[PDB]
Amino acid sequence: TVRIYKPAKPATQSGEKNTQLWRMDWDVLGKGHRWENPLMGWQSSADFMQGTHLTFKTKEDAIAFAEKQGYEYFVQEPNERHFRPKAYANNFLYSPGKLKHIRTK
Amino acid sequence: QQFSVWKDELTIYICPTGVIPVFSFLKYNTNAEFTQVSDITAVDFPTREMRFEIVYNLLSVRHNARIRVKTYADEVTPVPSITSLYMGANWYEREVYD
Amino acid sequence: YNRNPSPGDNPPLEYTDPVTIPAGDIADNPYWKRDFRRNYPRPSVIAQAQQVALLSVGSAAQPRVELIGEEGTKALVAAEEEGKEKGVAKYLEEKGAEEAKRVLALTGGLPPTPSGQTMVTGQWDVHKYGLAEEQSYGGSYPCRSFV
Amino acid sequence: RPSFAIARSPNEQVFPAGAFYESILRWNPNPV
Amino acid sequence: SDTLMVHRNTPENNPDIPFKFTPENEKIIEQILKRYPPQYKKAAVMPLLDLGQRQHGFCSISVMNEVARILEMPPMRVYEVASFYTMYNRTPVGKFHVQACTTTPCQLGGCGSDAIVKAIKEHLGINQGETTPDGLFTFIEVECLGACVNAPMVQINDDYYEDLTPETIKQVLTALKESVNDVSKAPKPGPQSGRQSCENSAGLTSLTSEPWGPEKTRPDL
Amino acid sequence: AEVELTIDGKKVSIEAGSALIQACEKAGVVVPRYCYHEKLAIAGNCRMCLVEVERSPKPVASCAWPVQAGMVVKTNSPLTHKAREGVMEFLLANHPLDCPICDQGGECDLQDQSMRYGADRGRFHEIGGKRAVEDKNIGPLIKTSMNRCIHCTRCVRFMNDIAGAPELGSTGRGNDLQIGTYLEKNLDSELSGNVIDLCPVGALTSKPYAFR
Amino acid sequence: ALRRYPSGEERCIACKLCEAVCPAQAITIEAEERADGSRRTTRYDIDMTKCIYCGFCQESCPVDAIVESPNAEYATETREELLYNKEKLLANGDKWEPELAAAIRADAPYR
Amino acid sequence: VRTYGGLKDQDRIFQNLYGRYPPDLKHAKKMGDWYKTKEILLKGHDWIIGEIKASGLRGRGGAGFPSGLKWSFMNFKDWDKDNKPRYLVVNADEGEPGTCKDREIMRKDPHKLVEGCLVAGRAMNATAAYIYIRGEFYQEAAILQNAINEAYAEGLIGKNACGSGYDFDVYIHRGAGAYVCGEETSLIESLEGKPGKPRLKPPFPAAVGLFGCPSTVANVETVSVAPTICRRGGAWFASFGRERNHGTKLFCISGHVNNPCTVEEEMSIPMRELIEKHCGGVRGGWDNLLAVIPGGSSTPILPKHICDDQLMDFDALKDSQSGLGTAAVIVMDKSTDVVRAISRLSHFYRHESCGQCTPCREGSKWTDQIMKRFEKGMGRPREIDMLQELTKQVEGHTICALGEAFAWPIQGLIRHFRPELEARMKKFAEETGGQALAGGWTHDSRQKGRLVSPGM
Ligand SMILES: Cc1cc2nc3c(=O)[nH]c(=O)nc-3n(C[C@H](O)[C@H](O)[C@H](O)COP(=O)(O)O)c2cc1C
Ligand code: SF4
Ligand code: SF4
Ligand code: SF4
Ligand code: SF4
Ligand code: SF4
Ligand code: FES
Ligand code: FES
Repeated sequence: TVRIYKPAKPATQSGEKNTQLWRMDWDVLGKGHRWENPLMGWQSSADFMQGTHLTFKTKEDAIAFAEKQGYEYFVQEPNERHFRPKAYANNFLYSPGKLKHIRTK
Repeated sequence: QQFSVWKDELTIYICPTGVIPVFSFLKYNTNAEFTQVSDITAVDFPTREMRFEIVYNLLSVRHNARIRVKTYADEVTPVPSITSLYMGANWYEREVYD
Repeated sequence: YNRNPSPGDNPPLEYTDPVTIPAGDIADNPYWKRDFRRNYPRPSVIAQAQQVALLSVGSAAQPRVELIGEEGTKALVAAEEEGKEKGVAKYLEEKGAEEAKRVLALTGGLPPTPSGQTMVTGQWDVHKYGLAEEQSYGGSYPCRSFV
Repeated sequence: RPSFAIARSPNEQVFPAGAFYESILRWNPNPV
Repeated sequence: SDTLMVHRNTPENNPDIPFKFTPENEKIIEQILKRYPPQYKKAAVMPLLDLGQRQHGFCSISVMNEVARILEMPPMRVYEVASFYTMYNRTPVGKFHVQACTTTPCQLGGCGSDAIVKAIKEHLGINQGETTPDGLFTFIEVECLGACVNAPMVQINDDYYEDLTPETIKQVLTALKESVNDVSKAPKPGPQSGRQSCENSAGLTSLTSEPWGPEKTRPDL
Repeated sequence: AEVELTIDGKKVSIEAGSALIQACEKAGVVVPRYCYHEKLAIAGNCRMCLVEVERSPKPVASCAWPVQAGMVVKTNSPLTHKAREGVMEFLLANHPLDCPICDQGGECDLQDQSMRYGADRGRFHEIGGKRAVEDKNIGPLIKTSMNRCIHCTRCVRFMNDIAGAPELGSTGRGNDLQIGTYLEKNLDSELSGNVIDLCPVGALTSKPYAFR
Repeated sequence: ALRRYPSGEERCIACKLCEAVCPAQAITIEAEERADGSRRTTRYDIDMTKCIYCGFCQESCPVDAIVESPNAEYATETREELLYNKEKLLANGDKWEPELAAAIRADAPYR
Repeated sequence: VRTYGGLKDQDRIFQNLYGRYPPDLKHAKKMGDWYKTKEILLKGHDWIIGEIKASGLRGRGGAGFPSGLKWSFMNFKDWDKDNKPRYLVVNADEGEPGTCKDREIMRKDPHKLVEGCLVAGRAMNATAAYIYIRGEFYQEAAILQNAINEAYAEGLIGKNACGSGYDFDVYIHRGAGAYVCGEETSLIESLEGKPGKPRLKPPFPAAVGLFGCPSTVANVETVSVAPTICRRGGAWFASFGRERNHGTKLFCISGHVNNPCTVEEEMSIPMRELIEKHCGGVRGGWDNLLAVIPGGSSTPILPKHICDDQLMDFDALKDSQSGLGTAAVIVMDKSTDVVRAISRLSHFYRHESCGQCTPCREGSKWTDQIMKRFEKGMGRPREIDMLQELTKQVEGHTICALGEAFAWPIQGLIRHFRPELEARMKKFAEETGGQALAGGWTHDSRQKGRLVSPGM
């Protein structure tokens, strides 16, 4: 099974460059993805698809390629931000009552 | 279908059926004497329905010029061989097929 | 004389890493003025619809008609939708042989010639291969020196 | 090492409060 | 100089020592809180830090903690105010806080403000930053104190001794030093060398005639 | 009541009272930022998002500027190019040369926007050197390397407004303004490790993750 | 070879720049905080049967930790002898350091 | 055709500049203060705004914004359809090097400031006036509050201001040692119990200010004249100084003059006339004057060849790429180091930056370090152009104007004293053995095994 999804924006950065395209990725199997090589401690693999991913402009393209090759696939739709307007002046609203929170710039 | 100019490189975009007529014209026309095939290769674009882009690079020694011709292909849609117009094209097409 | 001194005993203090002062100044070089990577040319793409429009109403360097403000903006977009609907072939076929002569009239009557790839003479052109005044083999061997 | 000015007793005023802070206990927003 | 922007836990400085405002000092606070909107009690943090400084000697973390408790501010919000404003002595000081203005106007004006520091540094024998072994004079340079026409000048606790000369500042410290025993020996505030506040030392060029009052006014009320 | 405005010559519509940076994101225009985060209060202190607005003499903070009925915004003019280069220069003047030893390396917005919007070389060569600041203990989860701090205020705004833990703040003034708890204490929030991600720099990093 | 400071501390701080730039993926690194809290490696292996001897690691290293020695006469009986771990590389740096410093001394102006 | 300057005592305003009277109300009432305060209150708030507009009065805190327009921002469309209080904030902060006028008003004639807040408050319909006095002015705050208590006791201010039916409160808030708190938003945030970090504007205090309410911030001097403006007339004030620079100005003269003092004078006065007939001239004569800073350290330096024929107002000082500022005149004779006098100012600003924004918190420290190196000539001349462009990317890129306050003085010194900067770079090179690298390192740094990058 391949996964078809839009990669989420990393929580560590504000750049959204890697969220623009659709990614096709192979799910890791229960056995054979990784194991420790006894000699060096390196990480061996039996999964020839482990380092392979495909990039698509639209998910219909990704689905079309997956149907054509015969991959089982699962489509994960992207979570979208819920818009809410933001205003700098809201940091300084008048409080008719108990302050309820003390702001620090 | 279209042409594009980037810096000094002219690319010509054609439908697969016209491969023989277009390269005949580029070989034999008096104002297009691209009598050598520099290179034939392919690029893969899985997001495209015609996933394979076929790229031909030609050389005109008489006019000291180069041209690029692009067509497209699929897993089951062939392209006309240009071996009847260019002997050098024989191994380049085997490489694209391989 | 040969490799004396050894490069491993070249005094390190003598060599100076050079810096060109426009690119390496501390005062008058903003990066964006020399950022030639981000000023890369986009490919200029012309489809069949665009050439029909370029034939119907000319270009910005040379228009075909006046196209003055109103009734010209709609006239200009007419040349676009016509280009989309009928390609170059159908356009020429309706207009006839005179249009065909007009396409060659763009290139001065004769069809154009491919651009050359050397600018030594100042213009793009073929390289004018000619026999060198000094033939290295003279004439005693079947090899000729071209300059 | 050097001794400083810290209130040794909890009811000690280290620094005189000041003229400005006496004109606050004298402040009265009602006319006489 | 070497003022830290983080707390350092010392036997004279930790949350363990309790601070309470005196019953006399609480009366001041009650009037202070009256002059702000009640839900913006936190606007009185600057006044109340000043009172804790005057009662305790310095702005200790304990004064900071009690000020926060009175105004129900989180203590970090009080730590931010106290560390942003330089008048809050978050480290203990001596009895007298000598503060010499060394911004450019005082540097230039009258005698060199360099000389006032030179006099001060030889009267107490300590550089900028530290306090005398007797603990009567902590000395530091400060920024423009607002008395530039009277340059050079100096502040000690709440006073602007101005129009200074290396001998004049020298004798001021003595008068302040002897004042710890007899109150009447304290030096007079203001500028020295005869000048009153800011007028010309060579006679008034203005405000010589009798002042005008309400006798002249626009006739239309 | 979506107003209509122009950014880089292309029209975008957005609700009134929205910040200009929100309209740029809606229009697909990329605007550099450090202090601004969609989930935090607007700060306006980093100066990275300055853009050219017609009928506005000073370049403007696109995170704090409200959208209007007919404004025209130029985010790729020489003025915008000059603002980003200058602000990046100030951000890097005192920034420590620690990317080999910093855990943000490879996922750093200061490195990525220096490569994208800044110059290629630095001009800070002062003999007096850089600012250096002492490290702070704020619990077992967050390793601090406070020289890397760029004073965006994201960790204070999150800890105060979002997490309800008003123990993180900033003390001092000027170049010596320092983020931390004024007295070393554990940060008592079960949401504390969100500051590690919010931090654009590696000033607040995960202690268990350190160097791995 | 892996190099030290004059004090004997390791030059390597586990930046992973050499592991990332390596055109042949010949370097494998693991790292954590050392007992003293220093950023150091726990694994530093170079597969000498993957390495193309291009100097990219030495160019990428910000502390001059990884270098190529002038030595070329180390042919081995078995292939396993060409799987260098951190012990083998630090021993190589200890033995070759005067050459390593001399080569760095001569060419550092051009680097 | 007419020369401005030398206004007579009968046409002054601050008749107590030199402390001839106690600050009590007895003497204040003798001087016209609190004379017709009731009638002025009963007049419409449009009338007071018109009178301040007519006088041509501009803000005296440094910016020169016309006061009548400024105070009119507060009377927006529907100011009467809300329950929020409305605040007048007198800026009695005074951290600008050179100026001393504000302390004099507060200690010589407090009741002009108290009667100004009342008058200025009714023009913009404020419920309370807050006076923010710098915390080192401890004595002046005491005298101001004593007047406030006495004004409170007479019914002059409070519930029924002079019997006019106008509720108004006047309060004192002391600062605690920050020059940034004289900024308008920094003052507002300092008043609310926060570090004095300026706010960004669009939120404009007229809309959202102190405690989130409509607030106007006005300098001490521009408030203390509004009542005597109305009592004498806007036309009377719009007769001194040039067309857009009207009225009288408090000039604080300091530095290398024989008698530094504080005198009231007239806008558009020749600068030379002001120093010579009120401060005894320049030390060593007018021919000994090297340069002066006209309006406080935030304004650029002016050299002799322009100081000869310079008028003291906004427009003229702007024409010579300087500013009137707070009329704080600091003069240097020929026996000074002008670079050191400006390096001290760069050190002033590095200590006064709040640290909120990047170009100022980092730029002020950076420019200060370069200024220290420029004292000793420890750099190459191309770094002078580097410093000039550093100031340019600070300028206009900051949240508040403290950023210009430290960019302009450096620009003025580069503009007018570059050879002096070039000179000591020559001297320092003549000693070390070569031109110094960028950043202050000696020519021979690479020889001595220092870390030196190409292009430095
Ligand atoms: C850094 C800085 C410091 C300032 N300090 C003062 C000050 O001490 N007093 C003052 O009246 N204005 C000061 N200002 C100017 C004020 O922001 C404001 O223009 C003035 O207080 C009120 O305007 P007005 O002059 O029209 O009354 C300062 C401005 C800045 C940027
Ligand atoms: S925070 Fe970014 S720029 Fe600074 S050291 Fe870490 S990775 Fe490098
Ligand atoms: S520690 Fe990080 S998140 Fe907090 S202010 Fe500094 S850079 Fe921003
Ligand atoms: S050898 Fe150098 S580049 Fe590789 S991890 Fe160690 S320090 Fe980083
Ligand atoms: S020399 Fe070997 S280990 Fe170093 S980068 Fe090249 S291939 Fe990788
Ligand atoms: S310009 Fe300076 S004082 Fe003003 S907000 Fe920025 S850092 Fe603070
Ligand atoms: S400069 Fe020293 S008091 Fe103003
Ligand atoms: S993102 Fe707008 S100023 Fe930081």
